[PDB]
Amino acid sequence: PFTADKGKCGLPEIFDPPEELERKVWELARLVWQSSSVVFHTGAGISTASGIPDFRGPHGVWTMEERGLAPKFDTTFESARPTQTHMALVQLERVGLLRFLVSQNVDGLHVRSGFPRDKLAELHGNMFVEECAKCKTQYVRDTVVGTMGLKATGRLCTVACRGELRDTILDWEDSLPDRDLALADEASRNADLSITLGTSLQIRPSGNLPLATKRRGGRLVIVNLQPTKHDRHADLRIHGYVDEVMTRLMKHLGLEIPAWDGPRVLERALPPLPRPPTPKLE
Amino acid sequence: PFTADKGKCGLPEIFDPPEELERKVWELARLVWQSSSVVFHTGAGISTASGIPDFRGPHGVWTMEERGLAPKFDTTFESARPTQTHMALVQLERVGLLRFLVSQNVDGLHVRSGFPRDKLAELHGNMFVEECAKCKTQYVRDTVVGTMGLKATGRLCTVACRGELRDTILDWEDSLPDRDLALADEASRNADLSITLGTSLQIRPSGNLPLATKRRGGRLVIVNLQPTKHDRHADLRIHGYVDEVMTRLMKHLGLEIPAWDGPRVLERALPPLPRPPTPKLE
Amino acid sequence: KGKCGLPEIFDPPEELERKVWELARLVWQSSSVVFHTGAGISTASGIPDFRGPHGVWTMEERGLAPKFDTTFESARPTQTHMALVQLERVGLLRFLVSQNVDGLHVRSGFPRDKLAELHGNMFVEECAKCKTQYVRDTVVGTMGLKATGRLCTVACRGELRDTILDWEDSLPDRDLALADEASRNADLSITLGTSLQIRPSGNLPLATKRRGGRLVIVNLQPTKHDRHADLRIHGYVDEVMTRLMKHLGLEIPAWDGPRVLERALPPLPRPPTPKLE
Amino acid sequence: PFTADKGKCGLPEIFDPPEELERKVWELARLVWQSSSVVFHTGAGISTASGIPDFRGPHGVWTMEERGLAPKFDTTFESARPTQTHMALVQLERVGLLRFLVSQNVDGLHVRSGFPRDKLAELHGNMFVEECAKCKTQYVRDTVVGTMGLKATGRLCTVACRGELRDTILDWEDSLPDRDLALADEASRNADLSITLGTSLQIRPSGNLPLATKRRGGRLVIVNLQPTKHDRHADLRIHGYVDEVMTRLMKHLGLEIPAWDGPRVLERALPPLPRPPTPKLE
Amino acid sequence: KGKCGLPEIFDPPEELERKVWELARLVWQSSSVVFHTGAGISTASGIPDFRGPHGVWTMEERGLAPKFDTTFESARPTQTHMALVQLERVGLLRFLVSQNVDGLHVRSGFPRDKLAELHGNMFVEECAKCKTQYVRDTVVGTMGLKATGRLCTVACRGELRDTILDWEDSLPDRDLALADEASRNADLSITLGTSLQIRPSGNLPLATKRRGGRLVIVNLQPTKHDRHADLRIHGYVDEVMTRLMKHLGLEIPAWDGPRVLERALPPLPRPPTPKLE
Amino acid sequence: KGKCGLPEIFDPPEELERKVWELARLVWQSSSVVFHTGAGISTASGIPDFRGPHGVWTMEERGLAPKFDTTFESARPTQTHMALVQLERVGLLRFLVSQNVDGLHVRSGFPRDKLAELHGNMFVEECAKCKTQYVRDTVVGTMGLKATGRLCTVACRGELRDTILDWEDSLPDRDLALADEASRNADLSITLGTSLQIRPSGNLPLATKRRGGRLVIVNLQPTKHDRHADLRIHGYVDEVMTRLMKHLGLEIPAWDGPRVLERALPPLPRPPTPKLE
Ligand SMILES: CCCNC(=O)[C@H](CNC(=O)Cn1cc(C(N)=O)c(=O)[nH]c1=O)NC(=O)CCc1nc(-c2cccnc2)no1
Ligand SMILES: CCCNC(=O)[C@H](CNC(=O)Cn1cc(C(N)=O)c(=O)[nH]c1=O)NC(=O)CCc1nc(-c2cccnc2)no1
Ligand SMILES: CCCNC(=O)[C@H](CNC(=O)Cn1cc(C(N)=O)c(=O)[nH]c1=O)NC(=O)CCc1nc(-c2cccnc2)no1
Ligand SMILES: Nc1ncnc2c1ncn2[C@@H]1O[C@H](COP(=O)(O)OP(=O)(O)OC[C@H]2O[C@H](O)[C@H](O)[C@@H]2O)[C@@H](O)[C@H]1O
Ligand SMILES: Nc1ncnc2c1ncn2[C@@H]1O[C@H](COP(=O)(O)OP(=O)(O)OC[C@H]2O[C@H](O)[C@H](O)[C@@H]2O)[C@@H](O)[C@H]1O
Ligand SMILES: Nc1ncnc2c1ncn2[C@@H]1O[C@H](COP(=O)(O)OP(=O)(O)OC[C@H]2O[C@H](O)[C@H](O)[C@@H]2O)[C@@H](O)[C@H]1O
Ligand SMILES: Nc1ncnc2c1ncn2[C@@H]1O[C@H](COP(=O)(O)OP(=O)(O)OC[C@H]2O[C@H](O)[C@H](O)[C@@H]2O)[C@@H](O)[C@H]1O
Ligand SMILES: Nc1ncnc2c1ncn2[C@@H]1O[C@H](COP(=O)(O)OP(=O)(O)OC[C@H]2O[C@H](O)[C@H](O)[C@@H]2O)[C@@H](O)[C@H]1O
Ligand SMILES: Nc1ncnc2c1ncn2[C@@H]1O[C@H](COP(=O)(O)OP(=O)(O)OC[C@H]2O[C@H](O)[C@H](O)[C@@H]2O)[C@@H](O)[C@H]1O
Ligand SMILES: [Zn+2]
Ligand SMILES: [Zn+2]
Ligand SMILES: [Zn+2]
Ligand SMILES: [Zn+2]
Ligand SMILES: [Zn+2]
Ligand SMILES: [Zn+2]
Repeated sequence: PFTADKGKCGLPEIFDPPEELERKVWELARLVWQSSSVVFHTGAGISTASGIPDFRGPHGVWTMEERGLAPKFDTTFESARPTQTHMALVQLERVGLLRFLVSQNVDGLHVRSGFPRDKLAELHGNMFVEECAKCKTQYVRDTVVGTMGLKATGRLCTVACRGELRDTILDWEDSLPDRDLALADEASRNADLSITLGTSLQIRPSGNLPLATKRRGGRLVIVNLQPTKHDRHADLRIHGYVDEVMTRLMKHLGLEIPAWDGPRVLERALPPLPRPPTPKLE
Repeated sequence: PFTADKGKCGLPEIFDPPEELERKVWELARLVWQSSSVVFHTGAGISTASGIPDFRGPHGVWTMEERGLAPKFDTTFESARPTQTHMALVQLERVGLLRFLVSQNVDGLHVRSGFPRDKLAELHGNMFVEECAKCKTQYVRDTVVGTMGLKATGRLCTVACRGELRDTILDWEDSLPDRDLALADEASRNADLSITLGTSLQIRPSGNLPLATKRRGGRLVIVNLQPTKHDRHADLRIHGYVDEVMTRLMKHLGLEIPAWDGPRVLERALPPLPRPPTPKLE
Repeated sequence: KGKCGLPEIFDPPEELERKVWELARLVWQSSSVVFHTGAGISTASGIPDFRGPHGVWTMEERGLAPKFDTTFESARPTQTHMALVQLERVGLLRFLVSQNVDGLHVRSGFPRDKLAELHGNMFVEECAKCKTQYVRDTVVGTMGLKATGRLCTVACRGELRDTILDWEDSLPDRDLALADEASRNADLSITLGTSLQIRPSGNLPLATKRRGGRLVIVNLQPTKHDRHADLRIHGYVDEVMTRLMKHLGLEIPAWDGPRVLERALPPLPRPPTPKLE
Repeated sequence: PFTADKGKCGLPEIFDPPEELERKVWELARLVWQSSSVVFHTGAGISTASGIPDFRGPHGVWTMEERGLAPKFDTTFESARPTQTHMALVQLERVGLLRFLVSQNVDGLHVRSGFPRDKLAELHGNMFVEECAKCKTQYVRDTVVGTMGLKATGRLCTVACRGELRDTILDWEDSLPDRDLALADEASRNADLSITLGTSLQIRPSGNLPLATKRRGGRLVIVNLQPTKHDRHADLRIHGYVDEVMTRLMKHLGLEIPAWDGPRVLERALPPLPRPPTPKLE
Repeated sequence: KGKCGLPEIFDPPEELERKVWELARLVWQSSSVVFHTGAGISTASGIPDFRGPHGVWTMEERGLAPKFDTTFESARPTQTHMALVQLERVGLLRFLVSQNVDGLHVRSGFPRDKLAELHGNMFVEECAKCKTQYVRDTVVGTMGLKATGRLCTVACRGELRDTILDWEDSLPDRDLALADEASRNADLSITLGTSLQIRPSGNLPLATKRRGGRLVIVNLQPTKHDRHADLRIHGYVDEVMTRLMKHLGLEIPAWDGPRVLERALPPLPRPPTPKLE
Repeated sequence: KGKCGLPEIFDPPEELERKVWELARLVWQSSSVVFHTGAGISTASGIPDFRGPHGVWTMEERGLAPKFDTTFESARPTQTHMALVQLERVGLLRFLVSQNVDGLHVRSGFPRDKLAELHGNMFVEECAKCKTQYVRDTVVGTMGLKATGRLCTVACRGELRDTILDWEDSLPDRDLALADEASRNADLSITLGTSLQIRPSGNLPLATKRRGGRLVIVNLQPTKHDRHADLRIHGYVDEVMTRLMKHLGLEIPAWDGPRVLERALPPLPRPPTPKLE
């Protein structure tokens, strides 16, 4: 609680100059085209552009705490809109270029974007999600569930059970949801391409899953404004804003970024849509 | 034919005053959110708003016959458009809030609305539908099949059979289609919420299926302008026009009522669409 | 209240089909088409008429009451309402003259500047003082040009009154002027679900005739002026408008729920016209 | 190469007069409505309207060669747009009226139209498609693969293999892809309706597959401006432009011809959409 | 009939790409862009040209006949036709001057008030008396300004005639006036699939030059005025218009089938312009 | 630079809800609504403000720097930006007065003829000579009305300059004229995320008051003119605009990416108005 190790907070930002930036995004486009199974890992940096502060950035929650100051929110969790990044991911899954999405984020935005829950692992929980301790049925609310740390929310299970509903936000000492972890791990191991977005990769085991991909010769790309724990393991490191990178990527892949219909929950991935043919690369 | 018992015809209409109306529709919204499996039962009252007279209402077919007068049609069966109600049901199935639809209606409008035939039981038949007596293959026509009472229509089966095509409109003495009945029954038993719309519930076994739900503690709601046979069994009775109720319900559920593309037949339910997250209710 | 509950007439299918082709000809050939509607175009949305078998008056005579299958608020525009919307959008409808108080033309999105609502609108109140109109989301509580108990809010605090004519009232000068002018300059007037029994409304169609203008009547029952029409189509207006739009190569557009459009928008692209003669 | 038999080139075109044309398209509409399984066979004539010359027509590749002249292209293969015909076929598959599509065309347009690859047999190959000689994984490029005759393209396999990529365009002496052929054959045999579009039916076994359908009493329709090898076997021969025929057909079937989103590849058929009810025919 | 069947020229890819970027520059920089089209923009819809390898004239000389892959009625607008539609919609096209009789610009939905059809339109007849135009759904049966056998229907019974110029006929005064005025005031004229060999049509582009206006020619073959152009792009017009719209950040819109739009609608939102120099 | 970093105020939910209903009343009742925006409406797209807790000035005082979560080029319009787009489209917004230099109103598709950008726009340069404006796809490289190093291309070769006011500069005469006129004639001014601390911009809202016009302020922090407002809503502008559009029965439209619309298009159909009193 007080003792919690919060890692390296407030490290200097790095910005690749424009031409290096454009050439790296081109290479990401190349890796994606070539890959059989692509897995995305996201953290708090993909939501900063919607007004939600991250943890370890210059104005992050833990950074600010270290300086005796406060983080700033520019939205509520209910009023937050998914970023261009979140919506690019929706599309990448729909056209079959994204196999699995692993997120450390609690902010509920991938769910709310309409990303399919069976291709998503929410490793640290979701603030809109409460779970029955008896039957394990989950409920995805339109408002944040008012507790954190796996506590009773005060509501009961309505399954055709009356079990005590509890939040899914892990405290420091709590181990990860086993189903989420087992599926993120399997996906990570079997991927031939793992792409990290807006995560410093400092938390175990979450930040370690992209390394699993480096097994059997998989490639690792890291998109992030600050250094990350596994920088030396990356085949490609892109230092820029994740929305600028993802919009350029989509442009290269010949994909529109889909409109957000408002908060909407999709349990199961729909059938894959058509996508553009692949370039001749070599 | 002449002997047929036509039940209680022409009973006085009941109208819940506005504030009671709005509070009951709110509670229906609450029951739907809470339910695992929701089954809808429809009858003739859901089509009166498209110009098709019902049977037992004040200007109903059997009511008018009793007074020596005639029912009035404001449309042909071919020219009838599905109501706001019919289209709300299309949407509820698409987003996964409706498990099954049971209808006593012959008017062909749920089919024509594009409601999926494998989630629909047409207990008393469909006027556009003719069936091979040999192979049992059904054909869904753009025009009413000119006979009633399971008679030869005059056309033959084209299955890659030459069997005699017959109508599917039950006469009084004819027992129900076994497949339709078996599936309506299963759905009704296993539901935890059954909602009746525009049916007096006077015909066996059709009107009795919503009671099956009251087994193992399922809830029964009845929407209807007139009294119904099972009024005392209802957890909730809403006395108002079904379009006013369904539009308000959709508003609360955060669902648009979809546009009608014209007459269109869907054999199999598509994959479920995203829907809004559920409120915290208790 | 006039002749009520007269027998319905139904053209056989082959005739029905011939006559709609003939109406399509007239539309294609005409420069200025005016449409006149009454209560028959709302009966397929659950709103009774006045003088049909089960109409308001026809039922009152027999001691019966008319039946509603909807509230005014929860009524949806018919396929006919929406076809007229499209007809105006692609420049094939010049003006629309309605007897109907039921609010549906307005709520369909039809432009108010190309519509005369000769007998009022249940959803519309007007300021006794500044004459400003308000289109409400529910029926204005009164009938017969009475105080609704609301006051104007323009920049007035005038007394707002319903727009619903009692038997003795003069028609809106503005609406009637515009509807007369349109009727007079049309080379084609088409009536849809009106018995044509009220003055002056029922007679506006005849003004088209005075100029060599054609006149089409579309009605289940006999109307006052059947003798003056070049074509009478006995059938359900929805059936007739649906076939006609098909011939015109026009889709019937989706309703986006209640919506108020004050001014006609620029005209949309339309199908090329057939060779006729 | 030089020896290759190129069949009957440059035969006179036949045009059915308008009223005969309209009556035949009506009968095609009738056969389609009646059929359980409909299989389409296409060749080069369905792409002439996009600026790609056919082989045996009056200005065909082989015809012109015979007269010592050159064919004319009005587009590149990359810049070619699918015809009204190609897009009608997309729609017919989507609404479930087309079971399978067999094509002799190499021009890549059915793929690019977004026609589902698992309902398509490309008997003579696709110019955008290259294939690994090791693992047999196919790649669908945005540009024509620069070789013909099953040669090494120069690129290698990227499967999570490094096998030599080769083109899929058959030379004269090369036998057909076995998977494509086996599936076209199965479909053809089991169909009760086979419709040929823009093919002279002169190549074995491709042009012979529509005859398979005449087994067990299947019907054969041939749409083509010139005579075809199997003219005498046809139940119906329509002599006119394939776009005029298909647009009229769609009009009768009550189907819109869908918009082309640009080049887009769909591996697996989506779930079937609603379609209009069938007329009463007899 | 002039020089026919001249060799085709194909710019290599890298050049091709450079030149389209250069055309995008000119569009972005220009205030008033006029487009001039002839038969080369319809060849990818199966309609032969006149003077290309397999053109009407080129084939007639050699004893061959041209080949159609479509009827006029069943022809669809090209990607080029539809890009011009979009170009006018977002305010990047001022006027369109076409030599083409094939009906496609009109049927694409292009606004008739921003188009001069200098040689006629196969689908259009006109009243000898009142000069009223009719855009039909099929080709008017005649050529050379003849009676079609139909009569006017305005409010006239005038004799309707095709609009298709024979060799000896003066061009529509109205269309030619407007096309000259546009050509003169443009700072950019772009020609698409025209050999520029007919007077006066072929010369209208040169009028842009007289003012400091730029001139771009886009054509597989040499044209009359290659010497006066600032940029010549040798390639297929579809390829060139597709890349160009991509640079402009414009989608090519779907065709809703044959549709007739008389007047340009208000302009749509367009992408912001790049920094150039 | 004025009072910076003042404490935030948060209305409790029930109050919050009451006050938005009250703002919906005012919109429905008003004939002419002007909206005034500053840096608070862009903070939810990752662009810092000036005087909030972590604002440009508030941070500079404390030795801190403001933080960007986006580039100007990669910033997307907020739900607020897009709601204003819709509000203007259905005729419920008369004019928009912004202090914001960030380009978002323009890039949202908002019509330039109904917007005063009082302090400039990072994407806009202007010709010193002919005064022609250019809306670029990237930020113009300079600030303070300097040469950008590009020259005009109208039909001019004038020196193009940024439009970004330094502290000492007079506001665009044109934009300020129009914004004053609008403010004066509005019966409702609504401020969104502006502390109202700069002259003359901050004071334009008060001009509405002088006529019996209402004034609403929507801001997390105290503003200069809280004492003159009829309603103060302390909350996040996105939350407030979303609830309000829901009450108005308006959808918030999708962004089609950066797009420049010079002139307001004809008004769209809107929901009928509730009965109020
Ligand atoms: C991305 C950082 C921004 N902050 C957040 O996203 C919130 C905390 N937010 C607030 O306290 C502020 N707050 C503000 C609101 C408003 N904006 O007005 C509102 O409505 N609700 C609210 O809670 N999330 C969390 O506190 C949980 C983070 C979490 N960590 C772990 C974990 C597991 C294993 C090891 N180490 C940590 N599992 O869950
Ligand atoms: C909802 C009531 C309105 N009437 C209807 O829907 C029609 C009967 N309609 C007409 O006779 C008038 N008619 C009018 C047309 C036009 N409107 O011009 C037209 O085209 N065809 C036509 O038939 N349906 C029926 O007659 C069948 C009702 C039925 N009952 C049973 C059943 C089973 C077990 C026990 N008890 C009864 N199974 O089927
Ligand atoms: C439909 C006829 C038009 N021509 C085509 O489609 C091209 C050949 N085209 C060109 O040589 C010209 N060319 C032009 C381009 C441009 N238009 O600028 C371009 O980009 N590429 C290009 O190759 N296709 C073929 O050459 C292969 C035909 C094929 N036949 C067989 C086969 C199998 C069994 C028995 N008998 C034959 N398997 O594949
Ligand atoms: N717009 C942006 N573009 C690119 N990178 C960005 C952007 N915004 C921020 N970043 C980078 O995004 C990175 C975010 O890193 P951290 O703040 O550690 O977030 P986590 O998800 O990895 O924290 C993991 C867990 O630790 C906590 O205890 C919670 O339990 C979390 O669930 C920074 O390096 C920024 O530079
Ligand atoms: N707009 C409306 N809103 C609400 N309720 C309505 C509305 N319109 C009518 N109702 C009510 O809707 C109810 C309709 O009840 P019945 O007329 O018995 O129809 P069924 O489907 O139950 O008849 C069953 C079978 O019996 C026949 O023999 C046939 O075989 C039928 O298939 C009334 O109580 C109305 O008050
Ligand atoms: N679906 C239908 N299709 C065709 N005709 C129809 C349909 N439904 C009804 N009809 C015919 O539609 C006709 C409707 O005739 P009337 O009832 O006199 O309505 P009005 O608008 O002309 O009455 C005028 C005023 O009278 C009052 O005082 C009020 O002030 C009214 O404003 C009938 O003949 C039906 O046969
Ligand atoms: N618009 C049109 N409408 C109708 N028919 C048309 C049209 N255009 C052309 N046709 C007819 O379309 C027909 C096309 O016949 P062929 O040219 O033999 O093409 P294939 O696909 O059968 O050649 C098979 C293989 O042979 C080669 O060696 C390759 O390997 C091919 O893959 C003609 O009869 C035209 O009259
Ligand atoms: N896809 C293509 N891409 C580019 N250029 C093309 C394409 N297809 C053809 N071309 C070129 O397009 C050019 C077309 O040149 P011409 O055939 O003279 O057509 P006109 O419209 O200029 O003839 C004017 C009048 O002449 C008659 O008397 C009629 O009255 C006509 O109205 C060729 O040079 C091709 O190289
Ligand atoms: N999401 C939000 N919701 C509501 N209020 C917000 C939000 N975010 C910030 N605020 C409030 O938004 C307010 C923003 O106030 P200021 O920072 O002065 O911006 P200006 O546009 O008024 O500054 C004017 C000029 O000053 C400079 O010199 C430049 O020239 C500017 O153009 C704060 O009070 C926050 O409480
Ligand atoms: Zn439980
Ligand atoms: Zn059978
Ligand atoms: Zn007043
Ligand atoms: Zn391989
Ligand atoms: Zn004339
Ligand atoms: Zn200048």
